Amino acid sequence: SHAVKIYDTCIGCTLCVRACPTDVLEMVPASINAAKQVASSPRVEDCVGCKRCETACPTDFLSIRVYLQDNEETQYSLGLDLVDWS
Amino acid sequence: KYGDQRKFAAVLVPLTTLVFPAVAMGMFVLYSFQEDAFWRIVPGTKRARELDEAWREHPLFANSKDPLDGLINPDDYEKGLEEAWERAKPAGSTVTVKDKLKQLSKQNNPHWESWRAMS
Amino acid sequence: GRCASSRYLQVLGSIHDIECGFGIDNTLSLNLQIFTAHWGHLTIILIWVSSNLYHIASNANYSLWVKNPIPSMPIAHNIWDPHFTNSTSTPYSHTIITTILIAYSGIYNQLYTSGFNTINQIYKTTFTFSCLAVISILLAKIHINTHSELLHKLASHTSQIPSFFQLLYFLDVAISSVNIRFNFHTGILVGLFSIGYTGHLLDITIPASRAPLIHTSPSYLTFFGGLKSNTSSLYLTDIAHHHLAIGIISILTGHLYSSFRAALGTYIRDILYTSHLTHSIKSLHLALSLILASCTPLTSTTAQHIYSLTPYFYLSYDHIYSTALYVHHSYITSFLAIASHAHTAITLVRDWVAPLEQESSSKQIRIHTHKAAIISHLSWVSLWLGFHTLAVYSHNDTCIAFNSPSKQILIEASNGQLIQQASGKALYGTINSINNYNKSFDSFIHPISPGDLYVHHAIALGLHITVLILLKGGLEARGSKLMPDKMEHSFGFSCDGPGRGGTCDISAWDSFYLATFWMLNSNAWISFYFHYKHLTPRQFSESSTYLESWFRDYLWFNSTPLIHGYSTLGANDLSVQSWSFLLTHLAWASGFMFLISWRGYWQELIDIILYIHLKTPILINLWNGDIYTPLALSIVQARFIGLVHFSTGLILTYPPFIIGATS
Amino acid sequence: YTETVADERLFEQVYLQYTSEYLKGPLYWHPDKLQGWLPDYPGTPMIKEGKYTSHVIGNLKAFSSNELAFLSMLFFGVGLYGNLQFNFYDPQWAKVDAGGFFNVSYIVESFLLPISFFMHIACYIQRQNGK
Amino acid sequence: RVPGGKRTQELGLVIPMADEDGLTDGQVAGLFVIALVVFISAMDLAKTMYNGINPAKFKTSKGKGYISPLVKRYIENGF
Amino acid sequence: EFAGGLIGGQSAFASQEYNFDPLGLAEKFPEQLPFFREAELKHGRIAMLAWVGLVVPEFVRIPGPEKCWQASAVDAHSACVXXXXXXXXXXXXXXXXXXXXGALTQVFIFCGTLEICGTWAKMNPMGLTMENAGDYRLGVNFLPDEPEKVKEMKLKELKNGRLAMLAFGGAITQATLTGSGFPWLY
Ligand code: CLA
Ligand code: CLA
Ligand code: CLA
Ligand SMILES: CC(=O)O[C@H]1CC(C)(C)C(=C=C/C(C)=C/C=C/C(C)=C/C=C/C=C(C)/C=C/C=C(C)/C=C/[C@@]23O[C@]2(C)C[C@@H](O)CC3(C)C)[C@](C)(O)C1
Ligand SMILES: CC1=C(C#C/C(C)=C/C=C/C(C)=C/C=C/C=C(C)/C=C/C=C(C)/C=C/[C@@]23O[C@]2(C)C[C@@H](O)CC3(C)C)C(C)(C)C[C@H](O)C1
Ligand code: SF4
Ligand code: SF4
Repeated sequence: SHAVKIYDTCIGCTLCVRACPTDVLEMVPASINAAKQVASSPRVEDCVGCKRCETACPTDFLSIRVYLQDNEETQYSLGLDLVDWS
Repeated sequence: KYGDQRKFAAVLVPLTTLVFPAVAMGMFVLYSFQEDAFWRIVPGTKRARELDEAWREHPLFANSKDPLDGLINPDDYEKGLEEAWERAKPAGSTVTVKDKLKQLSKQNNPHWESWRAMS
Repeated sequence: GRCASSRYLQVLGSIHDIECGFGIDNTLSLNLQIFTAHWGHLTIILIWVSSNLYHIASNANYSLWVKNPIPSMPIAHNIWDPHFTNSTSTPYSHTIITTILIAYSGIYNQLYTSGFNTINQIYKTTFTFSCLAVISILLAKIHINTHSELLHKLASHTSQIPSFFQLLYFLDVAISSVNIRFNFHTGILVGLFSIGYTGHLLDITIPASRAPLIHTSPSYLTFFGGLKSNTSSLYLTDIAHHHLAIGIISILTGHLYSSFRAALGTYIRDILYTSHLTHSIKSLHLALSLILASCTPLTSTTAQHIYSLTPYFYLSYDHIYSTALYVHHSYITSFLAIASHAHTAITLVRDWVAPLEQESSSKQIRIHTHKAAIISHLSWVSLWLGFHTLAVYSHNDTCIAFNSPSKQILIEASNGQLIQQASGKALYGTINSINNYNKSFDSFIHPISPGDLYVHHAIALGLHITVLILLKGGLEARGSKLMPDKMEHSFGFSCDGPGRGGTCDISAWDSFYLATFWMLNSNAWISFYFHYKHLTPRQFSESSTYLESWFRDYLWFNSTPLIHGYSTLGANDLSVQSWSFLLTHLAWASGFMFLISWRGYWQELIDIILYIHLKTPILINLWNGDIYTPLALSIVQARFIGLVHFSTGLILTYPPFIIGATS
Repeated sequence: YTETVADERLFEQVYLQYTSEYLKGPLYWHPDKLQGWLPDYPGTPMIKEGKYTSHVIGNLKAFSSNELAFLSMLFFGVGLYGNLQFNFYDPQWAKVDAGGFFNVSYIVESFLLPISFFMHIACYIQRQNGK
Repeated sequence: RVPGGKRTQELGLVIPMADEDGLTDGQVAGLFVIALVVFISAMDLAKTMYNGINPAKFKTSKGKGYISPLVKRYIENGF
Repeated sequence: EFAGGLIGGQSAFASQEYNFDPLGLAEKFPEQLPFFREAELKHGRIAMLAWVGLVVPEFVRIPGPEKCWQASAVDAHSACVXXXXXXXXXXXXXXXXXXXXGALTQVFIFCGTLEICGTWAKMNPMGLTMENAGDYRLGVNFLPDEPEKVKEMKLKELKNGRLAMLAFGGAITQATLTGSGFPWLY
């Protein structure tokens, strides 16, 4: 599994949530921006690692950062279809 | 004759370039299916857990993984920090040093080293 | 859950990255593992030396080559391969006699110069070096046990005070101590090893090279010069005196640091703290980088001076030894040079602590403050050299294709000629003030022509670009404008995604991967320069200012004997050379697909193949793929495998050409 | 009261200012604070006040500035004399070439030139500290 | 031997071969004994490096450890 | 305190201290003062024995290797070592002499062994200080049990050693200049 971290610079775009193809991200209420909402990654075990969330993030440097961990890959982080690891 | 060393070659060359390599490949593919396979680079192996716990049992390396290890008298450090924060506390602020540090130590990263659950 | 097929590549990509080990918890374990690995590697080196000595002793003709070295050829080892013709006779054997290989290493001249005369001495030497390998392994075991015994002595260790935990940092003081290591290395391992080799020369090498003389009197220390006429090599007396001088100097220098007592010698930390350094000397990657950067000038000068001033008996009389040694050591030093930069980048990623934002105190800090200036000026000089070397070469090519050799731009190599003139005046003044003059220096100063100037500019271009790529990778390993968090990730990682413009080849490891191509190209240029000047100095001096000459009169022309090796007319003793030539071409081209074609295509291909396997009648009832799931190689693994194929092809394609052209 | 981001930043500043002073003291014990690491050796401070302390010159720390100046100039004269009388005037190469021996005095003296350079460096360092 | 390359043919360079054996079988066996010793010791070293240091030995192993008197001096001399 | 409080610096007119150190080396090198006193005592003892054995051979000469055991006290070193190969290097090609080899190198190796298991063993292993400078615990039972008696005996040893050093220098220089007998005069 990868590591998807959300930083304080988030401005509640919701673009990262919409771009995620495996429903890793979600919007949670907060009080650090005018949108009163920040992103969260409660399900990074389903994060394939496509980094579309990073493409969609418009902050100066990404408020959402995906750290690839190749020696950590699970069946969900690899998108295995022909083969089951469970 | 200049030959007569080929008596050694006719045994050694077939041996070390066919029998030994084949045995090595078979032993390697057998080793690949052990629970201990590549325990130093592959996460979540039993031997890695045992080695980490063995290190933690040593009296020198008990509090070795703690990034804050070193404070000889942590009570003195905490008291000094609390005193310094009291003189700089903004107006009627209700945050103390103790709970501030307690909540700054507790983060929410459930998916960190979750591979410590199989072996 | 379990792993996929990429586990093997992932594990083997960091199989020796002891910092990445999972059980390793402290610098004690890391340092002890590294020390034991050093012992094992020394054992491997000793076994390799004993191997060469044995094969020279058993499957070779040292006893006959020593008698008539100039026209004779040494034997590497016998050939025992059941694939050859069981009938007739191979081109590598004298009819019914066994099959042999000609040695191109140079050990024969080494042993002859060192004083070997008989096979029995070589056999005893092989036995002694195998003994030394045993000794090295036993020392590894000894040190593992001593450190484990210190660890066990921590069961009877307490300071009775909370400061007892300080002993955690001193457990590996045996390995991590620097002052003692520097003192004893520079003194013993350098100076006294040189002095012991002077003793060896005076006791054996000089006695076993001339008629019997006085009891090794101090007249054995001479100051003649170079190239003793009969053997076309340096005087053994000169070599002994050189080693004696170096030994004395390094023995005196070795008393510098505070090694065994606190009352003698200055500490390295205090030396650095009052200079333009004060780097983090506790980093193992930093030490490795700066000693690899030390073995690089040593190996490059070894390549240069084995050829320019041949130190071994009849080494210049071998047309293949001289080129093979130079090319080998040039490649070794290029690898070490790029290693130094790779480990500097790894040091910056892993083992460097930097101030907050502005404290310009560390040397790396000051370098990083203006890193953009460094990279911009390196790019400027690289662009200038490339533009003005390629353009002048193109001018010469075009004007010589147009039947106008006299329209070429030939800048006379005036600066190199001035340096050569000054050195020659100094050497001639040395020689003229001798009662035993008429000495020779072989190729210490060589004819320098406009072709030499252009090739030197090309070599400078290659070095500049290699340093540019490596230095940019090192300086931006911790963060660039494109990816301002690069020190949070590994030293090598795939990419940063297709967004933000696209981020292929963004890691510092990718900078190393790009720079290895330029290292190979610069080394190829240097080796081509040396080999072309070696084959025909006259034709190189005249027709080497236009690249078509390099293409035709060197590559196309000198490849005639190699391709003719095995054909539909018979075979030569170059058949292995031609077969390896073609095999290395195949290896070089095979790595193109690992570099050009990238993962996703192949991952889809592997999914299709896996579909087939899970669809084939018998396979599906034995193997569902859930155990060692076949997956396409990851991005970094793919780049590394393509780099390995490319490097192997480019490097190993050359020795067949060298052997075919010179022999 | 609610903890605004400015208040959190203020706590960051207070914590950092206090802890950076605390860790310098004798109560943090980090491996980077060992001898041979960043901090100076106990009794031998090298740089203070942005000036090379007297302990830099090692065993010469007790020497006076005048003594070091005299030694520096004397060693410069002797070493320069040795180098000039070995290289250009009175060459030894021809004499040693015919089986002779070097004028050992020249060889010993010529090594006093860099010694004189570092001696005058030490003289300046001593003068700065008032010794 | 069938030579290749221009220089070997145009200079007459030849590769002499000893008509004797080189090393007798006894000498090769003597070398192989020590090679086997190296091999056994190297397998043991590979095992020890693979398993690594065991810190928990002080709970089960006998003795009480030992720090050589020079190692203590090197500890307290600095770093 | 002068020179770390070492014996030897006190004047003889009493009520005064010669504390002779015009170069001030005691205050320049206080961490090597024990080594300085070790060197001073070693030089003094060697010079005492050297002066005694510079006078004695003028009367009695041990009958031995005639190559040595002959000549003036000056021509007794380079003669009793012979034309060694380079310096103190035994000729292994022709041991038993027959051309060139040493005759004192036995004294040299005995002195080396004694020195290493003497001064070197006193300083390197598990320790010399100001007070135990020349004290190798040799013949201390003969030393009287009184705080000032030991001090004055050590002072007498030191002053005899300094006198013997100066005396040996003068004696050997006069012998080289003139030859002659014990007076060492023109
Ligand atoms: C000379 C270099 C080289 C070689 C050998 C290959 C080989 C291959 N490519 Mg490839 N490729 C290359 C360069 C090369 N490529 C380059 C530069 C590119 C540009 C991007 C591509 C792009 C590319 C694509 C896009 C595709 C291929 C495909 C293929 C495969 C189809 C051919 C096949 O199965 O034959 C078999 C392979 C051989 C090498 C033939 C020789 C086999 C040897 C001689 C016999 C066995 C040796 C013997 C067992 C020795 C044992 C080993 C020893 C250790 C004991 C094959 C593995 C296609 C594929 O995989 O589809 C099936 C495919 O889709 N390639
Ligand atoms: C106004 C035009 C201009 C100017 C003044 C400079 C100035 C500079 N460039 Mg540069 N550059 C330019 C355009 C320009 N560049 C363009 C268009 C490119 C894209 C190819 C580059 C690519 C480039 C690289 C890759 C590098 C520089 C570098 C440098 C610096 C060293 C000098 C050098 O290498 O020149 C050589 C310049 C080139 C090789 C680029 C080609 C020159 C172009 C074609 C000139 C275009 C001028 C423009 C058409 C004028 C139109 C005027 C009209 C509209 C009125 C210097 C500050 C180097 C540096 O940073 O070192 C300090 C360096 O490594 N430049
Ligand atoms: C520094 C002391 C010293 C040194 C370097 C020498 C050196 C020499 N002596 Mg000499 N000698 C000495 C003291 C010394 N002597 C003393 C004190 C006496 C009076 C007994 C003599 C009486 C003497 C005679 C009669 C002759 C020499 C001769 C010689 C030469 C040949 C070596 C030999 O066999 O000596 C022999 C020396 C002795 C037998 C006396 C050894 C006494 C030693 C120094 C005392 C032991 C010191 C020991 C390490 C400390 C522990 C013991 C302690 C309790 C006393 C040589 C140049 C011979 C020669 O060729 O003369 C020209 C010769 O014929 N010596
Ligand atoms: C178990 C055991 O053993 O214990 C041991 C312990 C221990 C301590 C080792 C022992 C001892 C003591 C010993 C051995 C003491 C020996 C002392 C000697 C030989 C002193 C000689 C001094 C010579 C001088 C001053 C020369 C002075 C010469 C001078 C001033 C010459 C002056 C001239 O003007 C004169 C006279 C002539 C002129 O031409 C020039 C010169 C030469 C200068 C014991 C007793 O053994 C017991
Ligand atoms: C010659 C020879 C050899 C030799 C030799 C040897 C051993 C030579 C040795 C020479 C040696 C040992 C020479 C000592 C000199 C001591 C001096 C000058 C002391 C001056 C001391 C002075 C000037 C003191 C002055 C004072 O007292 C005054 C006036 C007032 C006092 O209040 C204070 C002071 C202290 C300041 C070989 C090489 C072995 C063999 C070769 O074949 C023959
Ligand atoms: S796209 Fe970036 S800024 Fe927008 S909500 Fe997601 S994480 Fe926050
Ligand atoms: S990397 Fe892809 S799967 Fe993972 S959180 Fe970002 S958008 Fe979702």
